[PDB]
Amino acid sequence: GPGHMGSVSNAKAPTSALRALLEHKENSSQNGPLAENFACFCGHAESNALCLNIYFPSSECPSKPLFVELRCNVLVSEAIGYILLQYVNQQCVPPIEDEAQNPNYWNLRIVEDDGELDEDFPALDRVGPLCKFGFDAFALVKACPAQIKENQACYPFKSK
Repeated sequence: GPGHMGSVSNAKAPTSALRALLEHKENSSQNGPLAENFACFCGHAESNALCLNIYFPSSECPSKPLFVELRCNVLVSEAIGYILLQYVNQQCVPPIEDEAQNPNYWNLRIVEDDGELDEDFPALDRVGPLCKFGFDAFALVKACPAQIKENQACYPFKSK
């Protein structure tokens, strides 16, 4: 009650620990339930993963890029795969059609520090690992039937 005034005891305490969390518990981390379905390739447990930033062509807010991690052994497919996780995990950013989930539908394009977009060359994609460049920044480029067939014909998507 307000009558008590103050909420601190004069109990003896040579060493503090109230401010910090007490151990006495195993220190470990667990992957999200949906993370295993998609994030399993996002190197969740791998702290050596590669961070990534995405700048959409329409990115009206270059200050809000996609923040995800990817393994050097998996494929870029994880990049867009997180999109489903991001929608439910943060309940933000308008949703994207699932049928468009297929990484083959969207392509990643390399960009310069100036934010310039290179349409003259594609960026990895389901065809290989993203960290191949070691950079944590990219932009999405249109992958019309022309590019879809090449990437799809090179690395077809697993059914079911």
